[PDB]
Amino acid sequence: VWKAFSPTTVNTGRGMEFEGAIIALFHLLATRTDKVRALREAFYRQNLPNLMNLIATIFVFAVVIYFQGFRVDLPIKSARYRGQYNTYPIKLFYTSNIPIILQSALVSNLYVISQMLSARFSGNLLVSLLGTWSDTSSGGPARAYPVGGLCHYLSPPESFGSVLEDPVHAVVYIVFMLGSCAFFSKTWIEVSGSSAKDVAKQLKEQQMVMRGHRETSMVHELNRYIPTAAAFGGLCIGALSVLADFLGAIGSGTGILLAVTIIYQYFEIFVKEQ
Amino acid sequence: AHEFTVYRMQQYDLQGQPYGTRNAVLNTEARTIDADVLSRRCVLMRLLDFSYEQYQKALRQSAGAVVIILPRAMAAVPQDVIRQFMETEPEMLAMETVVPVYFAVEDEALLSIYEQTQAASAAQGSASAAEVLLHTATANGFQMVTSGVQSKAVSDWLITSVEGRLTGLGGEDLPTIVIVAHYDAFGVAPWLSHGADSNGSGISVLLELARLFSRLYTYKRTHAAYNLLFFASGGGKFNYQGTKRWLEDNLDHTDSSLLQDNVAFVLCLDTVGRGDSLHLHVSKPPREGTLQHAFLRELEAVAAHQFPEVRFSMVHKKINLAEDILAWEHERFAIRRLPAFTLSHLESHRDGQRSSIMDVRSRVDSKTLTRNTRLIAEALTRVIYNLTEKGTPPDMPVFTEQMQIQQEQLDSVMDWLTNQPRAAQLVDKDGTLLSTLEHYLSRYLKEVKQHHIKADKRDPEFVFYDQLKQVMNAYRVKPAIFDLLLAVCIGAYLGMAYTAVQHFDLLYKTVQRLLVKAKTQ
Amino acid sequence: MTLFHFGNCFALAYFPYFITYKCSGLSEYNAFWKCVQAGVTYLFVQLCKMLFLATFFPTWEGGIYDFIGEFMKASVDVADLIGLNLVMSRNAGKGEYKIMVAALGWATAELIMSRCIPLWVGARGIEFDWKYIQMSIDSNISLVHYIVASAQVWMITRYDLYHTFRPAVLLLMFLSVYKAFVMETFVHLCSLGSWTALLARAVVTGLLALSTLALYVAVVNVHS
Repeated sequence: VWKAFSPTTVNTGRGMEFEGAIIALFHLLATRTDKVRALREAFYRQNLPNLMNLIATIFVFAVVIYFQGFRVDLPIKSARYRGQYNTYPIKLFYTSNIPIILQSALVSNLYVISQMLSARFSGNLLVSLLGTWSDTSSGGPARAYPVGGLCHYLSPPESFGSVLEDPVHAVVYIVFMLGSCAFFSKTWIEVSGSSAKDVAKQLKEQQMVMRGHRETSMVHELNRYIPTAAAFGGLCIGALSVLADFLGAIGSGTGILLAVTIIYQYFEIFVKEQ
Repeated sequence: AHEFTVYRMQQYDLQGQPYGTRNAVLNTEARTIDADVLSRRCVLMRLLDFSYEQYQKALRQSAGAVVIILPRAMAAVPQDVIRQFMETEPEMLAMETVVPVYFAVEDEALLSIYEQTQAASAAQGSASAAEVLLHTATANGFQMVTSGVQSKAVSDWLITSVEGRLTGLGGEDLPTIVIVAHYDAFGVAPWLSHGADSNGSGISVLLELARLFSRLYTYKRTHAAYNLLFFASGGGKFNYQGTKRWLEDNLDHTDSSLLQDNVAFVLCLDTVGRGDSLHLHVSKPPREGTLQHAFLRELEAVAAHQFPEVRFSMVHKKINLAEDILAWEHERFAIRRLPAFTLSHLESHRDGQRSSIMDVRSRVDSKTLTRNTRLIAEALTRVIYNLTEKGTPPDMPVFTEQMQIQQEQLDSVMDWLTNQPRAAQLVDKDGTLLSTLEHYLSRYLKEVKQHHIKADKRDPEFVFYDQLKQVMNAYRVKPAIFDLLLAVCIGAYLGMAYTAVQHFDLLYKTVQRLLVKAKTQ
Repeated sequence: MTLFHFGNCFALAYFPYFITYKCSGLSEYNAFWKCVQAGVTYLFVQLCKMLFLATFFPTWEGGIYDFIGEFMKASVDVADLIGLNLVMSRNAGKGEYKIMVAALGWATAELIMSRCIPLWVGARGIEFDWKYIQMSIDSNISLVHYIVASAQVWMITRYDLYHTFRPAVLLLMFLSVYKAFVMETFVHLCSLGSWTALLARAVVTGLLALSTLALYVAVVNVHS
């Protein structure tokens, strides 16, 4: 919201420019005789959040919600009481944002360690392998980018142009994100007690039994879908994150995914309590 | 809207006494003096129509502001109007006023605004109340707004004086003659205080004398046995602050031996650029046998013999210590017991010409300035070389041929001085005027030095204020009656629209009938 | 004074829309939410139009009046007709109800986006300008123009519209779409004063309204 509507003015070398994409668009349209050129500049500004980036974020947000809605409904009946039909929804994103959170936390710790090791022990081979940091003040607020080592491969490419310049880095980053998300999702189900056995135990405690199936049978049926759902959902989440990052969505692909899923799970909690 | 530059009446405090205007912010409707009620209004007056009584009337009526429109050519303005304004100007500055007073140079848009305001002000009396209401509703008001902020005191303003020296044949022990002129200008508006005659003429004479003496002192055969000190003083119009500080620095400090025991006399030049009368102002009459008396005798002899057109006389004024402001620069030297006198064409220091914005380059006559410069140079040279005792007749001019005064170089100096205002509140230490003056003096004189005086923080002798120049924006405005009439018209329009929509069915039926008839025919 | 002038301009711009809303019976139908939806559709269409112009048309650097640019803007104004058709199709009711809901919501949304901010900032200024009053009248002319355009779009979209009437409807729609471009070209060519330009816009809108009303009455009667 801040990037969309910020009224702060940043002094770009040509002129004072509003940080907020919408406010800048309105100001440029009001103040510029070339309304079409001003609009194009707002859409494709190189230094400040663009209207195109905002549209990309909205598109990603809608896509994420659409994928979030995907579920597999398993018919459950109360064994004790006749006629009560419920569905147990196995969501496509079964493991939630936690695989993203775990991957991002691990990468964050790796970056912190690498930056400390580079700052304190310059020129050691292990330090260079972990990461070399350089502060690139290319007409912008100073940003320290990892120019070598594992941290470089882990870093997201800033644009399609950078992906074209360094295809190996983009491929490695995509593979790492998808593999890590799938691995974390699988491990998370086992650690979390959300495995098919645990879900079957929860259903038995709730006296919910699948029609025609014993409680033991329920474990087998759940075990068919839950591992596949977890791994495929983690892969899909990683792919969506990569696509949003390449599209340059405001707030980051990971951030947008996290926000959408967290909001959805809060809404579900709110509805359930209500 | 129309934006034009306005020059505010100066604000300063001297010896704790407030002078000038205290307010710099205006947000009021423009009106002419003809309007019955000027309260909280910007009063527009032309210089041609300006009168002191009408200005007092506006102050008495608590006008929101006064704006005085100056004709673009000061020379064009009639000399009687200028004389009257010059006479009123000291009284206006002396009187402290809360109401801000601004000066604007005439512009065609400003004149059109002034005429429209005058017509609007006049129309109110001449017509019946219904006609007045209609005229007011259709009339365009003008709102005058100043872009500037409220004025503030300048705590650390520095006044800078420039000194230069020529050593005589015999060294520093020789008697020293000091020639002093204050370079600062003063007037109701500092930005308009060119001060061409006061004291640009005096500065021009001082510089020409410096050139002539420097040339004489270059050659051993013409080298005199006197020390000459040329002093361009700052803040002359503010009680000679710069001269006072320079005297304190030279006399209190034992190292500056030149002034303590060797000062033959001080010649102050003030307003020597105009007139055929020349007056020598002396705090005490020179005693016979003193060098100051010798100079007086030489000046009188040269004036009588070489320049009979010039009427020379000596004016004696006793120093009044009670008065906050010294009448003449020489009084400051006399307080320190140095023999000093001021040469001026003005009969009295109180003449409005001495402290007026109307003192412009066109007022100064180049021929008169050249003649006065020649008379001063001849008298000084005659004293320095004791020509009269040597038997040189008074009629013979020393400054002929190679040493002739250069009227083009005097005109150029006068033009340079008058190109920019030289008010003390505008003359910064790093200003072009000071740097050029120092370079020019340095060319002809040795040991050129700058002396800087700052007002005391505990007891400031002078305080200056900012916001002397501002941009004033005249916005077109309509009176509230017009808005009320427009609201009534809008209400009637809405009523008509409501009735038209309510009766639209009649229109629809009429169209249906007309279309049926057209089909039938 | 500045507040009084702003209030007068706001009242002149806003009250005609309220009067039309109450008199047309839309309030009886609880159409307010439908009008809000129409305004949202207007906002979406105007954003798409701006995006289309920026993506497809570079700004001409010629100092002389941009005849091509104004013609292109008028050509893009067809999107407004498409949006009005979408709103009417989305809204169920009698043809008059659909036309009035679409026109009122579209005109109100334009008024809010294009004139309220200029009225708020400019009309509260110290300087009095007739332009704010002219703009307030222009909003009422726009409202009538949108009513005419919505009626024309409804007539063309009628399945039962006779082929003889169809060319007349298409011509009237063409004139309505190009009216802004024609008026700007005419005002530039004749150096017309702002009051004369406003009067000419009012006259052209009135003539379009009268012709559209006559055609609408003929089409309805031919089926009655």
